[PDB]
Amino acid sequence: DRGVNTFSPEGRLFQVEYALGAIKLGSTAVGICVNDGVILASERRISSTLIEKDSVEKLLSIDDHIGCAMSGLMADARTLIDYARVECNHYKFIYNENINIKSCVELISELALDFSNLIMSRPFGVALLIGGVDKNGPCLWYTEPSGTNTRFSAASIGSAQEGAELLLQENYKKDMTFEQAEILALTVLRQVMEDKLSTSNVEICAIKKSDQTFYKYNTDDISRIIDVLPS
Amino acid sequence: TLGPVVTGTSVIAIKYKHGIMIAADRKASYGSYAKFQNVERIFKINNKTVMGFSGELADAQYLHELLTRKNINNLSEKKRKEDMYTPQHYHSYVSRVFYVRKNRIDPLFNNIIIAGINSQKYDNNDDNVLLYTNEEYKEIHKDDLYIGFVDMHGTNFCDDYITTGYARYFALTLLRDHYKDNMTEEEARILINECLRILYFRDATSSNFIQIVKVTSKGVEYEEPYILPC
Amino acid sequence: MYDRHLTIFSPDGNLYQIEYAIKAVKNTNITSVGVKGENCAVIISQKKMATQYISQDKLLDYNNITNIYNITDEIGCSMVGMPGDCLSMVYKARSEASEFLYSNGYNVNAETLCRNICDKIQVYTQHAYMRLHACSGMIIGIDENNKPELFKFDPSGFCAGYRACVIGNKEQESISVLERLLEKRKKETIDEDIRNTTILAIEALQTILAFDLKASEIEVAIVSTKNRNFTQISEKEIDNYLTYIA
Amino acid sequence: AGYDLSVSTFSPDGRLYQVEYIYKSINNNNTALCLECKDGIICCCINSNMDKNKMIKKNSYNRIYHVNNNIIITYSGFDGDARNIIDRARSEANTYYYNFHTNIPLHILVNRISLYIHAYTLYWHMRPFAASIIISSFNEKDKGDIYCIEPNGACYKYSGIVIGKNKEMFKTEIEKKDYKDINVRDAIEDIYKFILTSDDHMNKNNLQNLVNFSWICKESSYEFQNIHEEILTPALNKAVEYIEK
Amino acid sequence: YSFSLTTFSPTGKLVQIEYALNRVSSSSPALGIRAKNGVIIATEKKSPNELIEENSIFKIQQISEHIGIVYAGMPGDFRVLLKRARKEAIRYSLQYGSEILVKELVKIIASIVQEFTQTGGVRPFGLSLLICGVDVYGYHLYQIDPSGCYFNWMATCVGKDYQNNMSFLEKRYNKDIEIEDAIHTAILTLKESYEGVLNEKNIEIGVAYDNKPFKILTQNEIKDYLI
Amino acid sequence: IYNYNGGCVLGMSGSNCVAIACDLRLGANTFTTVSTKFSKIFKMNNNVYVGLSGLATDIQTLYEILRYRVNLYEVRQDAEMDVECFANMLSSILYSNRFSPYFVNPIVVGFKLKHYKVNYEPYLTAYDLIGAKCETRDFVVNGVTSEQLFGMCESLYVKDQDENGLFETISQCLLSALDRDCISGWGAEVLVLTPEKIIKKKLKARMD
Amino acid sequence: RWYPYIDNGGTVIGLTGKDYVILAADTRLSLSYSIYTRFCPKISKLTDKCIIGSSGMQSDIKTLHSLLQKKIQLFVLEHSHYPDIHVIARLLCVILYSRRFFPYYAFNILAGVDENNKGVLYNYDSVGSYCEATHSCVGSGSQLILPILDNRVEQKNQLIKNTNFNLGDDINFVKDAITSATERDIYTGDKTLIYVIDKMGINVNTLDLKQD
Amino acid sequence: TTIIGIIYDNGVMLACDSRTRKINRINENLYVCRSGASAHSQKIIEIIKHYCVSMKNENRKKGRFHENLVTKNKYFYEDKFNDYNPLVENVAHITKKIIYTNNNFLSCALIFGGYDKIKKQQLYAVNLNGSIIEKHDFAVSGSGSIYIQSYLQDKYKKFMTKKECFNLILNCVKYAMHNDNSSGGLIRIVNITKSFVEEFTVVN
Amino acid sequence: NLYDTDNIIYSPEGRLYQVEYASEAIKQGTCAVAIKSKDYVVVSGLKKCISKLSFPQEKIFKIDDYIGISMSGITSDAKVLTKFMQNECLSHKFLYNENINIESLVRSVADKYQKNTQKSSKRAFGVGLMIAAYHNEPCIFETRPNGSYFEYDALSFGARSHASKTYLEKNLHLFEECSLEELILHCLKALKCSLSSELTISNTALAVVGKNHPWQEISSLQLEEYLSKVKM
Repeated sequence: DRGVNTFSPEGRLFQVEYALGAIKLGSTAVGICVNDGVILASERRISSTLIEKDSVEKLLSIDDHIGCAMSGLMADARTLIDYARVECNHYKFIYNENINIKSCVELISELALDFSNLIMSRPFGVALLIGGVDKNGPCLWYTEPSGTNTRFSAASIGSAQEGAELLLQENYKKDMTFEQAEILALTVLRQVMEDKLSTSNVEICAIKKSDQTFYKYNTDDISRIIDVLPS
Repeated sequence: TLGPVVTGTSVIAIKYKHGIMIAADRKASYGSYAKFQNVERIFKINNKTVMGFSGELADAQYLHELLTRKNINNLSEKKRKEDMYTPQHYHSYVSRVFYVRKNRIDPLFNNIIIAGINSQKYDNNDDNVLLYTNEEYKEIHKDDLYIGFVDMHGTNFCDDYITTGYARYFALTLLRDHYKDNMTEEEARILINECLRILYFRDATSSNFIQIVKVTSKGVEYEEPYILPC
Repeated sequence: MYDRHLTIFSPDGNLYQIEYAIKAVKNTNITSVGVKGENCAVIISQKKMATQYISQDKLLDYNNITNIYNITDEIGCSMVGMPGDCLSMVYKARSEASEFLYSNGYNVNAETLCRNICDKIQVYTQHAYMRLHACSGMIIGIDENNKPELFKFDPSGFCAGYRACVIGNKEQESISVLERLLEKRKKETIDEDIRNTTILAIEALQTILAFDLKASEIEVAIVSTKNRNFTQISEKEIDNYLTYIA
Repeated sequence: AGYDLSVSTFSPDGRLYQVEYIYKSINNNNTALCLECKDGIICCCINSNMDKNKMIKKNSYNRIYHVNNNIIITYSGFDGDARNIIDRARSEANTYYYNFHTNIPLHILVNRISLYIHAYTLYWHMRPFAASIIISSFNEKDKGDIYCIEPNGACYKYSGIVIGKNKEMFKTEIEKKDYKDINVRDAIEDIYKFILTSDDHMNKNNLQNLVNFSWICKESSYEFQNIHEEILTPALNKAVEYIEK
Repeated sequence: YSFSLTTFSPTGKLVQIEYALNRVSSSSPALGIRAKNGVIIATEKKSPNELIEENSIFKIQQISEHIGIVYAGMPGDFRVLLKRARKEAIRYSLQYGSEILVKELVKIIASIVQEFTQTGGVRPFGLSLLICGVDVYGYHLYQIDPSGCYFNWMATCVGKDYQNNMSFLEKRYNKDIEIEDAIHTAILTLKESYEGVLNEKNIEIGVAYDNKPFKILTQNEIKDYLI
Repeated sequence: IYNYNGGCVLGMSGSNCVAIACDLRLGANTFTTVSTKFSKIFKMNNNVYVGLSGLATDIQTLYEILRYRVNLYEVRQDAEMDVECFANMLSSILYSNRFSPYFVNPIVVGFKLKHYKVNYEPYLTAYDLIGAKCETRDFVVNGVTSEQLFGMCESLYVKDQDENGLFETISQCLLSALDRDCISGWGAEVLVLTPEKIIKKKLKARMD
Repeated sequence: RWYPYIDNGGTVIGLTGKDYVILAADTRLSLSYSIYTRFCPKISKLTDKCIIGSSGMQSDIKTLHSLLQKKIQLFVLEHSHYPDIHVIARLLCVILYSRRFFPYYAFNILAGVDENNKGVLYNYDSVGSYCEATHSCVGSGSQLILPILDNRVEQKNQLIKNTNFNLGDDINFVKDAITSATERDIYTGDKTLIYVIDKMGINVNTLDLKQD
Repeated sequence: TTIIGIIYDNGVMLACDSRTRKINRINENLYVCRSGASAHSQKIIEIIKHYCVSMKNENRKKGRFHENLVTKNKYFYEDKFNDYNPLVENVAHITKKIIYTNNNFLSCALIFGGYDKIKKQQLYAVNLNGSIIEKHDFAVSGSGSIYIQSYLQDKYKKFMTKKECFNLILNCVKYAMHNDNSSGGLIRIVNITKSFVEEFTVVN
Repeated sequence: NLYDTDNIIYSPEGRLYQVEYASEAIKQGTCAVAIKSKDYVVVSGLKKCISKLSFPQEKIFKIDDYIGISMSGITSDAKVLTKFMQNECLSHKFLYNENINIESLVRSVADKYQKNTQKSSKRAFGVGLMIAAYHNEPCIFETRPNGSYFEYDALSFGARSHASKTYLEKNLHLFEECSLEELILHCLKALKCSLSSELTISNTALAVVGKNHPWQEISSLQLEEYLSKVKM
């Protein structure tokens, strides 16, 4: 009926708004940024028991010092992640230093609007919660199909993102310790699941300030965090 | 593009009080034939800038169309006198052109001088410009003046006096011996005439039928060509 | 649905865009007549503006208006239709004539030029993103055999020869006029027959249009063997011819 | 009935409505007048729609441009489409001088510009230009040569033309007398009076911060020159004094 | 932006090609006969006003020394098809150094017509060519359509009332017919088809007499045949 | 460059009988051979044969190009292809790489059909490495050993001849030519085509 | 038959310390056996705590320095922090190797002070290889000065040894070295610019050499 | 090859040799005499004639305005007042552009001659490479013109008659033919004036 | 009604609806305001903050020394335009070693607006730029989705711009010939009028550029001092 790049009477692009509709469904994920580092997590929406659950992974690494958490159309998300890590390694080749997270999300947003001729064919329909550490300090960032990127102390994406933002607003406080951040993330995540929290039912990653290195928590660390989790 | 055929000799450019003075012999030699003894070798881009030439004539003509039409485009998008482009702009433009042609290996067999006045606080000629058809001189600080050079290889610099060709041995020596600052028009023209006399007496490719051009507050002044006193 | 918006065949086998462009040419209400005799060929048209929103104002140099252009020294043309389309058509004709001279070394023939412009019009008809050029016209010239030639083309791309033809409104009614005057002629010096052909053209336009044809409001041109070049005749000489007709 | 959705479609009556809509847009836009005189030509532009914008500087918005410093070019319509056409005119003049080492004749330049504008009214994908352009020059031998290209792609020579809003009353004042014998300097009175009369949006205070001027006459040695305020304000004061009486 | 304006409808049938055949059926008729020692292409031209000359318009053309062609439809389509067919014969002669076969030319023009049916941003050709020629393998007569499909005939007719002209030509035709009798049957067939009165400059004929060049008859020879 | 893989071809005509012959050598570094079966003759049609002499890779590449073009022509026309058409097409292919050419000097040998019954006219021609065609009407020779073959044929050609005498003539001419060339020889084959049949025979040559 | 390569000639001297770096260069441009001008600085400031010097073709070093300043300014605009000297070194390495087959006639020295207050010094060839050093020199006089710097800084083939070095002695050593080069090489120069970098910004002085 | 061009009063003359028709008619008011390689010169002559026909068509206004043997031909101009004939500066400068853009291959020295309303009789000398100089006195090219350079310098006057320039240019080409080895045959001369051009050849 | 399917179709009134919708997208954007005096152009804007955990978005951007912009509309389009202008100024200073003429840059970006409005299968940018610079004179320019640009003494973009414009034309005469401090104060009054719900150090942006004053955002302490002065 209309083209991809047709403005609405209200000045909004139809395809961009429909892409915003697509990210409203998906796996819930939560991010927290504190002085000692950054934390990301996902509800790990497991399919039937015949799936391995190792291949189905929601927390990938753009680089050694950057994590991510996806939402929406996932194949489009892997395409964006692949382009992001390629450009970050291009920075690492052209410049010795590690790329800042702001530049990475700016490049990701630049690719996301490539369908508007100003090649791709439509918006990507992906929301990312990128997190990392650099010389400026630890931070996390939000991305959406409209190209605007906003920088957060704590956020969430996916299906139950509204309640996750409400609980993060109620509970998050500045000058927080990293252990406080981990238990806060698991409390919010547990409150917004459908199924009971467990070890295989959740995945976590973090990038410490000292290490400046991506590190996905294994089953032992997750169980240790769950055992000291209030209820 | 492949080699010189019809060649000009040399030019001299010096800055003094009230403006600058640039001189050139009107001759282009076809090797050892001297076919043309009345050729315009000093060109004008706009007021307060001129282009020198010592080398192949076709390349200078091509650069003359490029530079003068760049000035035409400047006028066509002009709203105030300060929007006029300075000699630094044109000198950098010729330097970039020579560098690009060097990298492509299709050079220009020329040695250009760009010189003029890089300031607008001394005259109101550029507020209402007069391309086709056309008081007391106002003293100009040497800092507001500019003389530049462009080599085949794109090498460039700036100095109070610049010469090309065989004048880089004779006339440059005379200038380094005798050039002062804020000399009047008569002393500058005497020095230019002495240098060109020494060139005429010891350069085949040069001559005595000299063109002299000045760039002052009044603007570019193509004086009458004169045979040297000798 | 959308059978006639583009250059597409309709259920009856009629590309309706062709007749729409042709009637758009007719709506300009500029008439142009051509005619040939022996060793001459005369072309006439009106010195007016086409019919559109802009009207002829007082501060309009009426001499600059002209429906007769030329392609080459030996070849002339009279395009009738939209102004921009006519200007584009003469430019394309100039292009084909000049590349014909370049490639083949001798000046083009008007028949070949008419076929080439008809082929470009075919290219416009065949494709959809090409709008039709609403510009019919005449071409005249003299061939290598030193005899005259007159050709016509439409927006349909139908090039055909003639010895008398008319462009614009009342063409079907005007065919009888040209046939009558040609039969009258059939019932001569190199210069006298030029005069006979020119009065025949002006009389034909007078009878077709039915008003006085002020010489400032028309324009006449001719190629012959005396000159062989397309030269358009001055106003006073046309006034003398009109007074002879009166 | 669908025939007015694309420029590439002829109507059943054989007529391109999509160009008529462009004409109607041009007629409702800011007006421009350009006429000739003995000494030269003066050409004006009346920016009436920007009376609401009070923060614009004095006479910054100037729709009058030029090529080669001896040909006025201006417009009445979309600024961007006009500016693209101006840049194309500069490009064609540049190509002509690089080829031939001579300034382009104006009568060829208008023809090339008309073909460039006409070349965009025969594709569905390309948008036709929304701008009616006036080109003019003057020299002592051949006198003024004012043309006007249109969206249709028609160039006609004029001795005076107005386009845009209020154009009928402006021309109704221009045929009030013959301006071929009136000098360029004293025609400013007439133009000021006519813009006060025809336009129902300008007053005494709007007259020195919205309307543009330029001439190409003998006083500027037949080259382009935006007019200095010391010439405008005497005639402006006399014109408003006449209108007040 | 390039997409196929021609497309399959329900039940297919290629409606644009059907409209092209409707254009052909309304256009002025043409016909051709294959004889024992020759082949004919003939067509009537509309009764012209006195300003037209038949020495400018030609529905009969020649592609090579031995090959002719006639059409019924849009003239500009026929002009561009004729020019490109001349180019095909020329490139074949440049490669193989001989006059082109009729079958190869018919196949190439059929492929071009199919390409224009299939290609996006275009419409089919609104005519129906009728190519005749002589080569090593005897005489031939072929018929192109807007669909881009060719049929081998020994005698055929195209245009208005083509079914009745086909029936009449079937009534009066023999495999061993002489060339003069074939010309007479062409004249009688077009006379029955026109529903009027004929003469020179109203009809046009082309013929290839044995292994000789393809010949277009002047009005004098046609006037001799009419008597 | 033709010393590398030296070779020779030959073809004569007669009374309703035509002959073509070649050497079976494949060289490498001029003065050491590697095979004694590399036939320069390639059948291409029921009554057309082609003899390619020069660089072996160019011989093979030109054979596949011409076989592609030929089999395309018989499949589309659905009829047998003529010698003149093949000769013109061969000349066009050799010219199509006028710069950086195939280093091969081919020949064409076959029969010309004149339908009316049918008469088989002999046809022979030769080419440069560009396609410089020249109809000859008698013996045609091409290769590094061309001069020796030109010397032999005029002494030994007897105008029209019987197919047996034609075989003796062409065999003796080729064997005497190849014995006087060091880089050409190592056996021979003689193909004698007639409308009724073709006889292919190999000669007891100085293959050593 | 035109060779697009001429050695305009010159020398650039570099020396480091605990928390400073000294870089010195001529101010002469020239041709084979003749001088154009007596003032042509080859040192171009890149950042607040980094400079680059070069020698070879004048046009190539000017284009390279202005291009590198363009890349640095774009880097600051995109990333909101100044680039470190190692970053600039790798960027210049990639820039040089981009023209591998038509290389720049530019032998570069990149001086500055790291974020940890350490005076670094990178030295280059025409193609792009680079290595950190405490002393380097390039240009026509490189063979002359480089043994002297090896004697002073590294101070091998010695037994008594003396590592007590400070900023003034290092500067005076650089003045002695460039004066010796000016005496002992014809392309060297007549006035030289001693750039000095410290934690408290950059300072530049000038010195007058022989005019021959 | 010898090529000579001389400006005299109310006109201009050109000359050549006939050894290998060197003068070529681009337009009625515009003739060009070719020197150098034959093929290069003939190619650029075809191209410049193409360009002249292009601008001659393009600059046409719309409506009505202005209401031994000395065997010779005369060709009066069709266009009076030079209404649409192109300018010789324009054709010479596009020729300069064509030779300059292809100077690596093109090696031909051309001298141009024509009459223009704007600047009257003119004479432009296109050299090897893209160098163009307007000669107000005389122009020379070819091998045979090298020997008559001082003769032309001596016997030239500022405002010469038609007969004076005729005899001077004829003796000039005759002396060049006598001295130079690669020049001979009948001499061709073309006189271009305000209102006509006359072609005449000399067999001596 | 049906003439808003594409950007290449003029309505019967003769209007491009798509370009008007892009202007509507600009008008729904966040606020901004710019002021100039005799030797200073001050720029300010309200940085969007969607949540208390969200931090303020970047509103003001820097393009080149002595040149800067402010934003209102689609942010990705602003990213593209910022990269283009930064590349243009840096390329000019590369090839010519001088600061670019500001109005030539404005014409360049307006040409980029034009070529995307004109051809089909492409969209106009949903953003307008508030360009401020000192090219030997303070200057304020404007861009629109149609190819067009105008020059202002003062300007505002989107949100409650009516209150700001009313304050600016109420006090336009006093902007010329006043010091920089009062200029910053007046700009803050205009932004506070656009608030209508309080101005803080975090949620506002401020930049200054003028004679002997390169483009530099105001620090937190100075901005807090000016905000306290506005409150008093």
